[PDB]
Amino acid sequence: LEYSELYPIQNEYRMMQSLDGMWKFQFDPEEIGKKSGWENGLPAPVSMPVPSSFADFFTDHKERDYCGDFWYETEFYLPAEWRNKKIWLRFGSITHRGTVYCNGMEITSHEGGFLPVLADISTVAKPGQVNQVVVKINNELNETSLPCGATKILNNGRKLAKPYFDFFNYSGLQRSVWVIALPEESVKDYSVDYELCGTDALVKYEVVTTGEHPVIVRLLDAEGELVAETEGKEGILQVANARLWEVRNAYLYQIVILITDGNGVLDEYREKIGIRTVRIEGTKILLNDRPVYLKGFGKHEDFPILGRGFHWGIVKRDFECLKWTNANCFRTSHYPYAEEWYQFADEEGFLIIDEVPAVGMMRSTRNFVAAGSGNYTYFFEALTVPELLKSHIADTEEMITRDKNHPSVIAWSLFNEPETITDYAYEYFKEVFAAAETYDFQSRPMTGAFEKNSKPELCKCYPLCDFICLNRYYGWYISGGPEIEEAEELFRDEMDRWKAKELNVPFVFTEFGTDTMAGLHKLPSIMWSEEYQKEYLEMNFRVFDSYEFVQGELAWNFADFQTTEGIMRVDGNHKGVFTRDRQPKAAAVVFKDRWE
Amino acid sequence: LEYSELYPIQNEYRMMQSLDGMWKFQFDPEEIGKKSGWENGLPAPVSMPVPSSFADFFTDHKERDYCGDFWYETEFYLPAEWRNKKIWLRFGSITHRGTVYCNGMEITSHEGGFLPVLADISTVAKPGQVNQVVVKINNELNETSLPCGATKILNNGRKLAKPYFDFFNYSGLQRSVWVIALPEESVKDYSVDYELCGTDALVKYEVVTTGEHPVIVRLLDAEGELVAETEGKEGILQVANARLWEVRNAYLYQIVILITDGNGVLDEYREKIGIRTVRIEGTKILLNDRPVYLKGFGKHEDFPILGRGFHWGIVKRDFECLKWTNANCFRTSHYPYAEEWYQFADEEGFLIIDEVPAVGMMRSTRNFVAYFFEALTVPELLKSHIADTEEMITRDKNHPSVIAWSLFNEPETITDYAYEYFKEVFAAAETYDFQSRPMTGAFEKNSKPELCKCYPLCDFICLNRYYGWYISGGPEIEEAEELFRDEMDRWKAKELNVPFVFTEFGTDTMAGLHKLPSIMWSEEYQKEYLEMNFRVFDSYEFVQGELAWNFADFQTTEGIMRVDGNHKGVFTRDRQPKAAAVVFKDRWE
Ligand SMILES: O=C(O)[C@H]1CNC[C@@H](O)[C@@H]1O
Ligand SMILES: O=C(O)[C@H]1CNC[C@@H](O)[C@@H]1O
Repeated sequence: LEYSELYPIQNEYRMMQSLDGMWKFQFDPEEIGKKSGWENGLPAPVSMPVPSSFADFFTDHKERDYCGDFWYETEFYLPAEWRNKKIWLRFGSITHRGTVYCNGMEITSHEGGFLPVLADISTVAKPGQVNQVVVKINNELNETSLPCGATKILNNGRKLAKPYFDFFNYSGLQRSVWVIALPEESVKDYSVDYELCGTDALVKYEVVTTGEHPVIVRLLDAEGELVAETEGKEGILQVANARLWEVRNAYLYQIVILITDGNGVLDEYREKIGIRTVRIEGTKILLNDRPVYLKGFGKHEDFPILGRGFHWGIVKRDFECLKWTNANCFRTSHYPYAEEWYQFADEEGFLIIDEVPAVGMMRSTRNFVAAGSGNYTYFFEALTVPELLKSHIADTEEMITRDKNHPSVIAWSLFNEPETITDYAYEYFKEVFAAAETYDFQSRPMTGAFEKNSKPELCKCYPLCDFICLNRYYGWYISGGPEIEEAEELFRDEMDRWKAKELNVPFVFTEFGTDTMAGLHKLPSIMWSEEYQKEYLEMNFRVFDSYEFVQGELAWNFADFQTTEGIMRVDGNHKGVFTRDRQPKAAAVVFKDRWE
Repeated sequence: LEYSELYPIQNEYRMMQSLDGMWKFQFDPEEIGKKSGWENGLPAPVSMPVPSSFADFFTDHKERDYCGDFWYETEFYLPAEWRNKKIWLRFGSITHRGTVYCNGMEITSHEGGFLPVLADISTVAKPGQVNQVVVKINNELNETSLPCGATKILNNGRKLAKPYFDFFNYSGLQRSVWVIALPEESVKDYSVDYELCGTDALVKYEVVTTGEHPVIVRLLDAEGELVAETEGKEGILQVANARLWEVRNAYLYQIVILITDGNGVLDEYREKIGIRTVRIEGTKILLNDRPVYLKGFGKHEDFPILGRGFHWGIVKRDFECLKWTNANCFRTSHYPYAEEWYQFADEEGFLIIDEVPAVGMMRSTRNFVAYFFEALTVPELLKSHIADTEEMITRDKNHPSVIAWSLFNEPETITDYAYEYFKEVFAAAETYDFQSRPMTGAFEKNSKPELCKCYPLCDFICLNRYYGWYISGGPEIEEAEELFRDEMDRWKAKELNVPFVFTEFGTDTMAGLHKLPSIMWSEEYQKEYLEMNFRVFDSYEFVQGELAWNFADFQTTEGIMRVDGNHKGVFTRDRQPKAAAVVFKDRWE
């Protein structure tokens, strides 16, 4: 990467100033902004909170559902004392793609809506003056970038996003924005990897800087005491009597990376890390050499009004709920979350399966969204797939570079419900997995979540995985309700087929659930009732517990969340175990009791 | 005040750095923190978001309902360049009262949970180093500070807040926290007042600085062009062809206040202001010399999970909803809101009645929960009330949106004791408001026209009435209407020649509860109740505003009369319209 993914810090060498607040915002349905000079200021803006998704503020459909180009603008005073620094705009994300301007000048563009965008404004920044940032953003969906979908043009020319995925197309500036100042020679990246040696541990590391001066690396314990120190851009820190980062029992050291010229220090980067190992051994997931059974949820970045907008309050409530259920794990379904989620998981000892936004790659869904009105003959995969692969690999590189040093991150999920039953899909995913392994200094477990279409007899992609994640809805989409006994039979039949393959890898259920409307009670239960959610879960548990190789269960979903409206979604997806405002349905206690 | 209320800005002379984020937090049930060195760091903290109310994060009752002392801590790196600036911690608020420590040193304490707390850390700050802030906060309720209530001790020593007010006792660090740097000689306060002269306007001003150097004041238009400039700490800016700030049609100038040393500038303060006048003339409320009828709501700072935690997203959605209803006004029931609400109202052309947290001043409700103004604690309560009033007015006076001060909500007013008490509050408010804009308060039904001693203090009279809810509801709604008209006929007979505004009326309404014929609590009854109230309002010429209770469902103390908070919202807590929202939209159009 031609920029650093490192989270920004404030110290003697590095400065940061938040640009969060009310920005100026303007929709550009006619796509006239750039030729009209909007990069120098929006002509008729409204106010827009940052961070937030824009959609749910408005009271009219066309603004909520807006699809196309739209622009953000703000101004900030740059301290004069930042003069002799490399000055960057850092967006937590720009959803889905955008071009950043500063003081009227084009700085950078980015594709991918869920990872940081770094824009080097050093050459146009005006220290000791007010500066301007303008961002052109686009939220259309296509088949050459993630997540996948289509864009429909309505009779009036109005665009409408048509996802191939089951979540609302929230977009905008959904995460915090900073302007930061770095030393001219700085720490750009580092990687740690761990080895356990009895009571001791080794922290292997690499550091990438933007210069040639010597590097010193120190490790401090949770009290700030020096426990190890070495020199060089590559090395090993030896930690006596190491306090390991444990599941639901975190311990964090602080790594301190210094660039020196002998006379003094040029840069200092510090970050909390946790000494822990993760590996797959047969059907076991080993954390610090001991098996762990994953218990938790797929989540979303989703909350009323804010949409995917980041807020520490959502983090705090969600973790309190997670702990109350006795969970130990979540998957970042279906995109990398704001960095703060991982920082907090590190502190709380939660395990994370970190997922790239490779969702929407199922052919039947694509075809369905094309058949709506209307198309049944024209598709061009041969042309788009190579471009999609490039985008997928780029997002993977960005995710892993951003997240690798979190002790919480124990696995990469490289897809959710793609086509996997052709040799072509194998060749596609082989490249993604190869890239992931190359970018991950730890070479930690890699996986993806498979839809039921990936039958054990047909799937060509599970051998790429270190463990296999299954999304299954036996008792919801398949043989629901009065047919639930048949659902259980079908589920056991499938798992018997997996069993007979004797793959000797762990299986984790990454999704299972039922839409459940809080307050819908029925005796006997019906699909959509709270009681049916409980019974469905009990049936699933009986199945899970029948197979030795099943080593985790992440329910879909932690909480009800927003989707595109339609005949199958009653104000979003109601498969939450909690409501959207984070309160438990009856099924939450079922998990609490089982996971205790 | 021995600190500035001015909103922090970043320029050549002034710096600011946000301390928002995850803070360290610890409950102190045994009240031993200050005995045990907690001001130097909390011994066993958990993480707590700031800004937010703490209560709704937790999954256990005792943490949610915690009442007593509790502590916050964070660390921040102070840029070396801030050396020899006056360095302050600025808390948007500390709810309800607290003591601020920095680097282990006690800095200041504050009583009052809804206005800024400024702590001068100049003498203990360590530029170019990590610094520490620790805050001891207390959220108990008493009868000597606002808002009023009691604190109960359960047989195991556990405290429980017992409000005399109908909102949940949210507390903590509910607004953003900044550390800021100011010049040694700085602009501490300023005030503007307006006069309309045909197509022109005068902006009268006063500036208070911390030194003796000359001051220059400039006024820029919305494009940044200079339209007026004058010298002196007191003066008049003459604006040719002034673009007035109008209801639902704002225009904002920027005032620029410079302290000069002859060849250089020592400080610069800038803020957006709007040229507008407000006055009460007979039974009319005049905005820029034209009558305006107030249409809108009482609100709260209240949202799921965050509690009273400030977020611009809540502001944006709420204003979009307000505009969709064709409202023009809200009251900051029952405490000053985060400053950002007023900044936004200024931009959107909304009118605000700014209310100090003088709620819970009732003897009935006090006596039940636990002669209010006859209690020996009263002299102390008065001091607290006046202090909060001074702070509110000093903070908010320069917002064009703020057109009135509400100095109480539902106190006792029917004795001479109450009159003497409020006379002092109103006199103080008048001294603090450079504009002398209208002062009022919201009266409960117990303040009968024959008995109330306090309405004469008010420039206009605000009534909270629940004829058709607490009085003769449901099958008795026709009786309710008669009783309402009887009361209003009694007010009319006084011939006071002042405007009346209804600052509350509403019905608890469960979203989705439908009934034909309607019942109390149904969406249909909310509509019928409102229609009845409108008929009454429209029968009296002197009624010049209606602010419904409430904009949105909001959190209260648990109890047999509150079904997950107060459901008198016209919108749900997540800001979606009940059937009644359309009724307001159509009427207010
Ligand atoms: O249909 C569902 O509820 C789920 C199916 N698997 C993918 C999820 O994104 C989706 O939400
Ligand atoms: O009872 C009610 O609904 C209201 C009565 N007047 C005061 C409000 O705070 C309260 O919420």
